[PDB]
Amino acid sequence: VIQVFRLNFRLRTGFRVGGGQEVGDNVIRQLRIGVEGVMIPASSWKGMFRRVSEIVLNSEDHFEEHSKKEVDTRTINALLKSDEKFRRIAISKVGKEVITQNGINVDKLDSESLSDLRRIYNEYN
RNA sequence: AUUGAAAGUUUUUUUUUUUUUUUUUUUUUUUUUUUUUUUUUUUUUUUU
Repeated sequence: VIQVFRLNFRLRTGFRVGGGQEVGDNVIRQLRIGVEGVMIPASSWKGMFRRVSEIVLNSEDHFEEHSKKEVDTRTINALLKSDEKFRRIAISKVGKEVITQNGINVDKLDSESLSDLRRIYNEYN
């Protein structure tokens, strides 16, 4: 399912999204385009929306970069064997040889691969 | 029917924070509301 939105905002007074602002300090220059004039970059929109969503959710897990607890490898294996898309993501990232169809291949695993898998689990959750 | 092929240069990151166009600056200094004009003229304290 795809949800499409066309949001409009009745901002009080004005806004300003600068960039570069040349050198020599003095005035503050809002970012230009050259042809279209001025715009708000999509990255700024995404950052503002992420901030608002983080405020809304108020998740303690998200506050500490999802690095506050140790995730058991058994749980990781259970999710991997239970979620096909998660398994596909893990295989596409850490490598097909490292992660087989069924199992984690602990012998080939090392510190950084394990950390990557734990971070992927935390962020996917 | 190319020696021969099939892969998105992709994900991810808010150009943001610090700063009161502020202090000082009395719409006042001068100019007599005076100036020419008689409250005046007419009338018997009185008759059969």
